[PDB]
Amino acid sequence: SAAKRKLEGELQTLHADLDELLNEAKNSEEKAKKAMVDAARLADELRA
Amino acid sequence: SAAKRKLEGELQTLHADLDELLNEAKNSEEKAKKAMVDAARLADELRA
Repeated sequence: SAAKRKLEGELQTLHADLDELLNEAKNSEEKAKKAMVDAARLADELRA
Repeated sequence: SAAKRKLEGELQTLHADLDELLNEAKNSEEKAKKAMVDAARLADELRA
């Protein structure tokens, strides 16, 4: 009954840190897709 | 005791899963570091 209090308290925090670190991971992911579409268009101009 | 082994089991996964997802952003952001630096190989050539 003691360790369940110490564990369930920590899991409720670490599940909240899942929410913010997943949000940055998507936000880190969309920078890569913004980079390549910038890389592709500048590749088009160098042909142009 | 049955309530502990459920709770510590879930704590085993998500603490590893947050370690899993944080690897994925590093895998993602290093692709952005790959996708950016080769554009500079294209960018300097056009600027020349």
